[PDB]
Amino acid sequence: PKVPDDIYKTHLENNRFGGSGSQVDSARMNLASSFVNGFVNAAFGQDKLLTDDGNKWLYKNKDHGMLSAAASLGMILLWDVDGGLTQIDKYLYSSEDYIKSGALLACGIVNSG
Amino acid sequence: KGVLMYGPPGTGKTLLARACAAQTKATFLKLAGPQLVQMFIGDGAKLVRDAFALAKEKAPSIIFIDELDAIGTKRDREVQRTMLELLNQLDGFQPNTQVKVIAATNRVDILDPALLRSGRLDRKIEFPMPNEEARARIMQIHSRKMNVSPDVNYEELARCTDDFNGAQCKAVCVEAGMIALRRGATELTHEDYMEGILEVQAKKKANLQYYA
Amino acid sequence: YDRGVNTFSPEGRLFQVEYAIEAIKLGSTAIGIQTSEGVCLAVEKRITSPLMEPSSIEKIVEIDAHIGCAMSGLIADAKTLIDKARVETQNHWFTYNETMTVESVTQAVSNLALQFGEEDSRPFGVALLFGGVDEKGPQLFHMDPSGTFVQCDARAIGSASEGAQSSLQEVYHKSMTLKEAIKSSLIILKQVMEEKLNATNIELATVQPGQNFHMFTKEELEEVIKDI
Amino acid sequence: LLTVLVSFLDVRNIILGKSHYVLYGLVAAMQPRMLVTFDEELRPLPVSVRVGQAVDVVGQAGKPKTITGFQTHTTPVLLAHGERAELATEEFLPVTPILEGFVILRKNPNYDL
Amino acid sequence: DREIQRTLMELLNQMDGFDTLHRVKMIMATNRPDTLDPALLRP
Amino acid sequence: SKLPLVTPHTQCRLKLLKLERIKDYLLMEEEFIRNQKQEEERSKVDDLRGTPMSVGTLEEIIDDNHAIVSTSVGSEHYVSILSFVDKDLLEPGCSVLLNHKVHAVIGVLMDDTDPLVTVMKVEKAPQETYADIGGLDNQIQEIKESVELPLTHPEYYEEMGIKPPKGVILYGPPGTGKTLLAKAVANQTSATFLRVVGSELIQKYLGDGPKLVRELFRVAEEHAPSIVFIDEIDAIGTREIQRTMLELLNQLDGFDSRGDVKVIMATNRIETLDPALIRPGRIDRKIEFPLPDEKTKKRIFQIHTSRMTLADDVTLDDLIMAKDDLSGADIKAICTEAGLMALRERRMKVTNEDFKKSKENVLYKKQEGTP
Amino acid sequence: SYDRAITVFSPDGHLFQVEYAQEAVKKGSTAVGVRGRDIVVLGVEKKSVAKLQDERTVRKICALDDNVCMAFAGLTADARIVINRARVECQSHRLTVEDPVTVEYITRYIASLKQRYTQSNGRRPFGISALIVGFDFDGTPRLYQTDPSGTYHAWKANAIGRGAKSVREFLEKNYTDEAIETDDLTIKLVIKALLEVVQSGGKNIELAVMRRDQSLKILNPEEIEKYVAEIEKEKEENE
Amino acid sequence: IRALDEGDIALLKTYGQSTYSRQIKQVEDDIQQLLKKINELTGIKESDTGLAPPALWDLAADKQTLQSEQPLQVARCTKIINADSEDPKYIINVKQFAKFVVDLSDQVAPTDIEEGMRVGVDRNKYQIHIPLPPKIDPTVTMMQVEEKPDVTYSDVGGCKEQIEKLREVVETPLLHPERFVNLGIEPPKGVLLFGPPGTGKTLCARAVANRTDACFIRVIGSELVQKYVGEGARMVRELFEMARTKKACLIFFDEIDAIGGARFDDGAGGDNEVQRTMLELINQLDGFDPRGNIKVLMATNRPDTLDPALMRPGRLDRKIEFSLPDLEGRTHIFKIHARSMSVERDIRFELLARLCPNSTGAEIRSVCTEAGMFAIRARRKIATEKDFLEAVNKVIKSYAKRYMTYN
Amino acid sequence: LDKQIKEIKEVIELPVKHPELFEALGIAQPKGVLLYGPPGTGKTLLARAVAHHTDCTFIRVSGSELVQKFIGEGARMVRELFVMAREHAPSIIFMDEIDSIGSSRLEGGSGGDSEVQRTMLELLNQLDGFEATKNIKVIMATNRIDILDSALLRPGRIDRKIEFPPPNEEARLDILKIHSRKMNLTRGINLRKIAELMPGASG
Ligand SMILES: Nc1ncnc2c1ncn2[C@@H]1O[C@H](COP(=O)(O)OP(=O)(O)OP(=O)(O)O)[C@@H](O)[C@H]1O
Ligand SMILES: Nc1ncnc2c1ncn2[C@@H]1O[C@H](COP(=O)(O)OP(=O)(O)O)[C@@H](O)[C@H]1O
Ligand SMILES: Nc1ncnc2c1ncn2[C@@H]1O[C@H](COP(=O)(O)OP(=O)(O)O)[C@@H](O)[C@H]1O
Ligand SMILES: Nc1ncnc2c1ncn2[C@@H]1O[C@H](COP(=O)(O)OP(=O)(O)O)[C@@H](O)[C@H]1O
Ligand SMILES: [Mg+2]
Ligand SMILES: [Mg+2]
Repeated sequence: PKVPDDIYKTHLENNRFGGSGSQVDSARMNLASSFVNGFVNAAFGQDKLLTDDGNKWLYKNKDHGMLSAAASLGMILLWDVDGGLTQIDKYLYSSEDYIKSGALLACGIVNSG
Repeated sequence: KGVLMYGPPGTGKTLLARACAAQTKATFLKLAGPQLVQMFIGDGAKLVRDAFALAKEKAPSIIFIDELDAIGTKRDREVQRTMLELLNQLDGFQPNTQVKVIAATNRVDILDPALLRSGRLDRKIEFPMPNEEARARIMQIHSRKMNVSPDVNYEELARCTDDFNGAQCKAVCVEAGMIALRRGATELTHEDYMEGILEVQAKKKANLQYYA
Repeated sequence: YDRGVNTFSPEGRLFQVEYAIEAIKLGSTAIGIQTSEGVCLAVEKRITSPLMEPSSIEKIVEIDAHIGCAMSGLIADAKTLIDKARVETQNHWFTYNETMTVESVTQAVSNLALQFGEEDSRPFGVALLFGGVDEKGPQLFHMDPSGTFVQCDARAIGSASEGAQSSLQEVYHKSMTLKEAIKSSLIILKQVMEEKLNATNIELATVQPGQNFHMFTKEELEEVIKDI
Repeated sequence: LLTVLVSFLDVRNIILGKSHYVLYGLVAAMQPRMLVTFDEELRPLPVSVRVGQAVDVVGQAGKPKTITGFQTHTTPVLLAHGERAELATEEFLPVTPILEGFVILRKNPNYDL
Repeated sequence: DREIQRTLMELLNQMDGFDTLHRVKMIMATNRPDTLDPALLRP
Repeated sequence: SKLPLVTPHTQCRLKLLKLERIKDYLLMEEEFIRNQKQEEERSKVDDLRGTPMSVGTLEEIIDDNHAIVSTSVGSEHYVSILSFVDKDLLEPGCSVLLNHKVHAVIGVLMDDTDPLVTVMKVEKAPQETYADIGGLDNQIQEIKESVELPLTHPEYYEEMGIKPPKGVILYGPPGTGKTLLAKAVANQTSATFLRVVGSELIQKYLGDGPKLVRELFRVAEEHAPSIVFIDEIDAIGTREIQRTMLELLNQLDGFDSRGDVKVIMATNRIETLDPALIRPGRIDRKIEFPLPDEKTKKRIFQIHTSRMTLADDVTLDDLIMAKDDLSGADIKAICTEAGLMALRERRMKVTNEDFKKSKENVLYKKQEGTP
Repeated sequence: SYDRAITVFSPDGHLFQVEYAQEAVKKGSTAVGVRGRDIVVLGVEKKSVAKLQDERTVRKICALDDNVCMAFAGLTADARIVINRARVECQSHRLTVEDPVTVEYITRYIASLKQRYTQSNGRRPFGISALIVGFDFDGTPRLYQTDPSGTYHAWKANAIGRGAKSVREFLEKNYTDEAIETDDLTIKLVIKALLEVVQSGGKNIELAVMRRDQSLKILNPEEIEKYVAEIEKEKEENE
Repeated sequence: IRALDEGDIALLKTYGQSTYSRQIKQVEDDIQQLLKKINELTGIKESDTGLAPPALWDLAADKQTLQSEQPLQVARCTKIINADSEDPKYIINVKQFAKFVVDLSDQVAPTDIEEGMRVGVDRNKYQIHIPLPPKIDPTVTMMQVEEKPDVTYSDVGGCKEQIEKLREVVETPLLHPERFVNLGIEPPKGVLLFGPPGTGKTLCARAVANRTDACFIRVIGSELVQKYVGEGARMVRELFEMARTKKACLIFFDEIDAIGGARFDDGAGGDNEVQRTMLELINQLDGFDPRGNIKVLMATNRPDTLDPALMRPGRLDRKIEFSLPDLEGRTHIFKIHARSMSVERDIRFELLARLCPNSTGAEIRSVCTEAGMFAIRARRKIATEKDFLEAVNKVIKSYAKRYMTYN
Repeated sequence: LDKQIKEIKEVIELPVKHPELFEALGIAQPKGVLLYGPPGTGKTLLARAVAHHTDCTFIRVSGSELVQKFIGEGARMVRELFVMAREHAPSIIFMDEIDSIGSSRLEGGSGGDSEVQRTMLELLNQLDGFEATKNIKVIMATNRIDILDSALLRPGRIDRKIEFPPPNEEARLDILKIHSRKMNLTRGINLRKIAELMPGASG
């Protein structure tokens, strides 16, 4: 599974936004990264970013990102209904509510098609 | 009023011209043959004439020409024009006054009939392949500042450096200094001199089965 | 300075027979090794098609029951040189009844090679390797179109002779058994020249002082193929 | 697609605003592009095929079968837009003479050695 | 190269303009007379 | 922009339907266009550049907004640069618009000089496609792997860490389709196509050869994704001409990084090529174009006779048969001359005998010599 | 130093004039010879009888021995010259040597003649190649080819001339490693090769057969057409 | 057969039509005419100008400067009269316009103005006020590399001695002048690179340019060879002046065989002009006046062809030989090329090296690439030893490529 | 030249005047015609007449004019000749005495040409590449066709050949009448006898 940062390949460009002015988990680019992880790693049933750091990455997003980022997992787990459906449970009972909304949509989006 | 100095490349031709500029205190005109070529048809004659006029105005003046064969080739058309202008601003219709020319080249066979006339370049100074003692003197001159070893057999170096030119001997000294650096030695020695000689020398081609 | 050997260049080199060395280069390679046990020659056929009879290409020949030959260059001129070497051996033996020294065979072939501008055609565009035995020692020799010849212990001629010669130089020493020298030659020819060994495009010929029979290697390469 | 595309008409409010999740509508269109060949048991059967663009050439109001500028690829192979594949050898017969998606093959009995 | 021939034409024309009365004379000096165009060499 | 390609060619109502579809769409264009602010920006800039504006050449840039400009009278002026001019679009030799009164730089003009290479930029590849060529499949895959795939999908090579191949030679008897294949690959990937015919780079002027090849590579790299074709490379391939060879070889292998421009070179006498120009480092792909075989010949006959009206009696196999005696260009010649022969006897529907005598006459005109 | 001659070498060592002789041979018509299990067969094509021409006079197949035969392809004047030399050599060898002629000896003689003709100034080389088939390989059939470079080789089956590139591959396509049983089968294969004629008609192919013990045998057009019919019947099996 | 009478073509193009002919050709003419109507209706396409992003530019400062400053003309200065040195007076040359006698402004100073010096001048008084840099020929100044290639010395394989000896001359004195000066030695100033094509000479030049840190100028044979006489010599003059402007500089000539050809005369004058250019160069490298801190690199495939004066030490002090790589060098370059790829870990490269004949490094990169295409055509994401052996076979047999002249 | 004029009328006029048939037939139009015959046999006259009637522009460049004294000029001049050909659009290109460059080339010695062949192969590429063959045709004339080579004659290249034999009795009559039409003849003139008394006239 590819990494959104690696798709951006910030490791090679001249990162002209860096040092002091990059040390924040700001909402917008985090939502972009979650969408990229969902799209690029869609249907492959696995991820390295939002599987090991599943809860942790969610904790650093905010507001509508939770409804988005969690649902992102559903695209990775496409048509393995018993795959995603065993993976969304940890978020089906999440303390967070917006990520619960994202997970409750990911459950359905896994069954799409 | 004309001195054509010549020899194989590697002798002291340009060095001797530079020394003459250094010591004679004259208003010295240094230049190379291609400088007078130029693009437009009538220009080359104009530079030649204007350089001679400037030499006239600076009266105690010396004109040095380097690489005659660039324009001095025997019979393009403009290079011919430039060298004709040089010929007649130097030999015909009241030359001399106090302008002296010095000429340097490696291909005297190329120039033949036009410039080499006794009237134009009165002296023809051959620069020979430097002699054994001459080669030793050249290496000593170039190695003065080298802080060489107190025992360096310059005679043996000259013996091994047959066919070597003065520039090649200077390269031998420089290469000996480089090899002394690669050893980290604070003063270069004789063995560095054979190593430099091996560096400067040719490749000896290869054994040719033709003759065996 | 292009018409023939009768013209001298400013450097003295005749600008006709350097092209004869280059004609040596265009030919397929040949390898020769001189050992105390025996003298061996290896040769590549450069076989155009299997429909060819591989033995029809006479790039490995038997000069006499005590001397074999390989060569590189032009095949017709090589065959003419081989024919002369054979008739020279025949005549000298029939007259004097003493064995022809291999060096003498090289001398005779070289003396023929000196017949393009030395009497009254063109240099023989082929270089030869001889491997023979005699009453005083087993020898290997090489000669070229120029008519010069030399005693070699391990020589390579023809196309890509440089790499094969370098490998042969690196593997050779004065105390090799003929088996180890042969095997080194085969593995070298396999790695650098074309491919794995096979009877269709490679040939071997060995000579021993006490063996005037079966001067070649034939229909027994099998034991090599599995154990190479 | 159509939901996402009509939504994007007010991108500041819909997508850049409150409703990023709307993008997930394209998962309703989620379909992979490939060829996978099976035998009649429906187990995978890797088969050499001829892949390339589609033109009619010598087909004028007739046969359009022309895989032009083709490569030889052993199945499975991905099929970008405009790509077509044809059985490289007639040793098989396809169940359906439209080689897109999952297809099944059978041994040709009419073909003889 | 072109202007050389154009001015040579002017040379021929102008010195063909010498009227018999004129007290003007011509001397040309050269070191390679062969290169000279035969145009001048004519009577 | 251009029209779509209608791909029935027989006169059928499918062709019609495609046509009136196109007419519908263009008529909507007409409708829409017939059924019919920034004055602040204009009033500042297009009034600062008070009409008229002269056209000159930029020589050097000295300060952030100060540059030297020459004009057609040849004079040189140190002038200022107004802020709206794109500095990155300015370089020595660039054509620049200037205020008439104060010669101030007021913008870059898109280049309209270097006429000859501007003409050889052609870009007029769309007359053919991989469709138009049949049977050259091995060659097609080879050139696709060498030049077409790195342009369309350099991702494979970058992911593999591979620097893509950087030179292709096509060779074979003439009329085998080398030029056609080059034009076809230029059509498949719409990268800019550059063609220059062999001897035409040989020039009387001493500099013009290497200079011409230098400017051609300069324009090629300027267009960035580009393919340059040198047909009959033999004319140069087999001191001055050798110096043009050295220039081309160094433009291929030498200093700097070339980037994306691909090189196709077609020869009829490949064995006469000098070793230097066939660089193993650069030219790793040599593609032979053999004389077409039975299958390829059949494909070429179908391709060329496809657009012609044919009778029933034509048995293509007797035309295909015998041996590999001829190439695709000869096949086109047979098709054309059979068309003329059918025309003389007043057939608009060519028959088998037409092709038979056509191939016979072509083989007569093919080669010559006393027995 | 380019070629310009016969006895000088290019700087890379190649003699260009022998290559030019090879090209002159390449201009000639097809000639495909084979040797079978016991018999040797030959078929020449492109007769092209020009109506007023009578084909027999040209003699595209010539026999110069008690038993050996084939012409030499290229320029037919050199072919007739070498024909006369082969007649003289075979008769002289049979008269002078204790035992009769063998195919290897005559092949070597022709190769040496070509070489000695090439190896001199002012002597134009014979630009003709040939395919020699003989009987006395100790009572076995065998085939040789002769190349204007003064060179000779021993083929199981070879082709020279206009179809040299093609028919050879055809041979490489189907020269059966099984020795051809019923050498009539090898003759049918030769007829199939002759179907690749310059005119490809097959109605004017001149064929010779010699069973390594027999004398020269000549195949008439009708009986050769019989083998052509058998080959066509074999070809029609693809249905 | 009689020629096509007008009735014959009429019936030919009438009887043979389908029942569609009229409609579809008429519709095609409507295609063309409607296209032309669309083109005339939309008008011509706006060619536009520069005009950087709108928020970036203008300000009233633009118009204020336009109406306040002066569009200075450019003039060659000459012959400072200096009649009394209280007001010196100067001569200026406005190209193809005129020649004037002028004075300085209230801003500039006499020390700021020299002879020549390419000064600027006002448009009506022609008073001199700006110090301008000299005219460097554009086709000479674009020759400066301005961008380092992505190659380091570690990418060069096998030639340890060659890279060491070349860095001794082109890199060490610039990096560590102290070693030479405190030992009191003058380092070499000219290095020639020679060897067979494709051995890595231009690669070594790229590595040097990447590690130079000083002003690096590439030079190609075609650049020097102009058409007009003396012009190439002129460009080399300007190039050496440019090199003198930089605090030290590196000059690289690629394939100096293009110009350095040995002088010959009997060929009806020969090329001559190329000889004149290389003669101006041979003077610039070492003639009158010291060259300066200019270290120079030449690489050529024909070392013997260059004129002996160019081979001469003092201008070409150190000559380096790039021979065909040895077995160890072949292994090293195979490693270097295989670094970038996605391959098997267990590729026994020294095997591939000993399969290689006397192959140049260009051949090594070629076979590595051919393995890359083998892997890609197989669609595998890992190149295997089988791919490398097919690549070796392909490259070697391709280079090897009737031939009955053999044995 | 009625037979010759009818053949050339077909080959040249029929494509330019009636392209549709070739579009209807699908075959590309023939590119050019070669003319051969003894000098003075109205070859240039006939080509000029065809240029006039088909309303296409006439451009003439002789093969002797092609040679030039410098390499790289014949190629340039031929390519730009076809540049004028394309920019004039419907036109015919004449190469009178193309055999001057379509001739035997020096096969080694104290010198060589190497540029006649180069101009030949440049023209050969230009007409082989059918460069914008829309209403553009080429025509060449050769004296004694035997000296010409088949390089330009190879099938996909120039397609048709025309022979211009010396005028016969009737042709001599026609030429006499045509040229003497302006002349002031006198009663008693019998041009038939003059035509008979001139066997093998060259026109
Ligand atoms: N006799 C000598 N004494 C001292 N140095 C010498 C002598 N001969 C040559 N050299 C050295 O040779 C180098 C080059 O000198 P110079 O330029 O005069 O050579 P040249 O023979 O005129 O060469 P070219 O004709 O190629 O310009 C100098 O560095 C100089 O020190
Ligand atoms: N395989 C082919 N398919 C279609 N047309 C071909 C083919 N080979 C040759 N041709 C015809 O030959 C011409 C191209 O000849 P080509 O070999 O490209 O010329 P060159 O030898 O100058 O490269 C075209 O007009 C084309 O119609
Ligand atoms: N010793 C080597 N180490 C690494 N790469 C090499 C070596 N030799 C050659 N190459 C590769 O082959 C190419 C050789 O080009 P090069 O020999 O520099 O051209 P030129 O012969 O014109 O100087 C380089 O691009 C380089 O990538
Ligand atoms: N059949 C003819 N009818 C009328 N005039 C002719 C005829 N043949 C030759 N001529 C005249 O002779 C001249 C021949 O010129 P040209 O056509 O250039 O000859 P060629 O083509 O052989 O060089 C023409 O000017 C023409 O007027
Ligand atoms: Mg000097
Ligand atoms: Mg005429």
